[PDB]
Amino acid sequence: MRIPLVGKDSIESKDIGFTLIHEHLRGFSEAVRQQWPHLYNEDEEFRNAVNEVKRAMQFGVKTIVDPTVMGLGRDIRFMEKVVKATGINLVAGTGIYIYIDLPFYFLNRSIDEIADLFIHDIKEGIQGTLNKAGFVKIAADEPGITKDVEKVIKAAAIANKETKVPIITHSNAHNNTGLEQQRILTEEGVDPGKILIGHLGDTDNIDYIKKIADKGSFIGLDVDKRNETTLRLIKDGYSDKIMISHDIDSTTLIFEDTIPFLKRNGVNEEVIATIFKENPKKFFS
Amino acid sequence: MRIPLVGKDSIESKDIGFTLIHEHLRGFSEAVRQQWPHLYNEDEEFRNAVNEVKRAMQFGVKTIVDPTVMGLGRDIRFMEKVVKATGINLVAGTGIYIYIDLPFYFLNRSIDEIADLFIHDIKEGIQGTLNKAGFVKIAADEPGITKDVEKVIKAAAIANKETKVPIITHSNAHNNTGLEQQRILTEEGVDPGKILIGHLGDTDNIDYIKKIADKGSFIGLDVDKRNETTLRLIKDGYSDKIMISHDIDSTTLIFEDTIPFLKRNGVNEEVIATIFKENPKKFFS
Ligand SMILES: [Co+2]
Ligand SMILES: [Co+2]
Ligand SMILES: [Fe+3]
Ligand SMILES: [Fe+3]
Repeated sequence: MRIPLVGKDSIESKDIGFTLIHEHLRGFSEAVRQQWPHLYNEDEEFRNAVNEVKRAMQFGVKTIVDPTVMGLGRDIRFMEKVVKATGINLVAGTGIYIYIDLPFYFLNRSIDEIADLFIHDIKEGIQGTLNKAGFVKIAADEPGITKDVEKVIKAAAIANKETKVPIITHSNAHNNTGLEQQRILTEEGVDPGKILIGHLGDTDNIDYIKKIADKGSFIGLDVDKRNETTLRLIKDGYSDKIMISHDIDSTTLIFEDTIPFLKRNGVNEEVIATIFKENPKKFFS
Repeated sequence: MRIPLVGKDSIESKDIGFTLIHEHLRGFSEAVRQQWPHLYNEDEEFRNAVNEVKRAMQFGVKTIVDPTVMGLGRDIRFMEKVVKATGINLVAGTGIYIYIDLPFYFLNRSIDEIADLFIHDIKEGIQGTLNKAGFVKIAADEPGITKDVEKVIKAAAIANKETKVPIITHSNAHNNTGLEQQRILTEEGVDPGKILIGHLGDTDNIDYIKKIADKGSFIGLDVDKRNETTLRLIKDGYSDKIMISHDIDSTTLIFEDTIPFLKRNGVNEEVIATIFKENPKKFFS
């Protein structure tokens, strides 16, 4: 029992099985949903989430990792309801998703105070439940590594040091934020193999992608050009660093498009198993 | 019946009486409160809010204007509870409080779409209740008039044009954001006397303040130096543009400090009546 699951007992990382490493059941701006609820329909969101999870399970998915955190409208009680309706293994996370500055709350607060929020979610539970976080999610984009973005990165490293949970990032595939995320985390003492640098499948600069993977971190490739890059990377022997996902105010695309395209281009079932079973296993090990 | 009140029938602006034009019952970051509720105690916030309203009522306050909006954690149901417990006249508002960029929701959305949210709150009601907004609140600070800040300003003007409700702003007293807010609103066709440029009491550059007032807008002076500026402005004949308030993650300061200090420096009760009764009356007229 190493990985916490929403609405279930924890499981050993070795029993995670076929895993979708980056799927959002739902996403929204906390402030907009609180202030203008007329814009949203939770019943439709629920139905859509249940349907997508069921579709994934029909293709043999055992575990889904949902990296929705602050900024994207994480709601543990919604997640519970989805689990009860499907029986899926669902890993929730903690963290903060920002591109520029932190909410006003964080004005004049230390990196340690931010880290304590993450550790609270990991050790005590999320949003007043006993459902605990199994990873930390962070982001950077076009604005680059700002002061507040760097605070969040360093907070994530502190959380990892204390709890050992892995770190997932969102980066911009065109401005080296991904490489900077990796460097800052590793300088703080994070094991590179406990980092997934995501949203890279958007670039064709395979050298940039290979550089990240070479430094020991997983690369998130989350169409023909995207599949082309994916295949390119596979044939170059980067299967064991590749993690594929689909990633608001589908899941079948992997099974209806990506994997079919791969297999009819050589890649066997041992490669598919590596990307979807072995890679997640190591990440959470 | 022109001004909407939380939990009550609307009233004529002439019956507003002694008004505190800018008091926050409660404030918080929506995203932080949703994601880490352990940080907050709503029961303590409620008790504190009730106590402050009761203190104000003991000094003869009849109406309180609470400009908490998106970004600051507006909660109409909390506001209702306070009204039920005190019997205060409470004016709620709509709008958006940002310094740099808007939530992700607003990516690729028009000024008209933003305006429609404000108009929804004014015409239909707030957060799924029949409690309607009686003004629009906007902000700018150190970053100045950004692209998204300007969007919100122009949305506020559209709302005012359609519904006639007045506009309250937060500005930085040291970078001319207040003057720019006023200019942009007036160019869009907003009557200058339907604008309150706030958070000016922080500067001693009385010429800057006088410039705003001269252009026909109310000036929000929201200690000795602050009172000094206030007195300075009063003796220069700017009483009829002055609005005073106290303005998170007291109300008596006005009655225990400011007003006492004023009166023992000449200003009579007709000036006090102008600032706290006549100025609000015109603003909402
Ligand atoms: Co992302
Ligand atoms: Co303000
Ligand atoms: Fe994502
Ligand atoms: Fe305020």
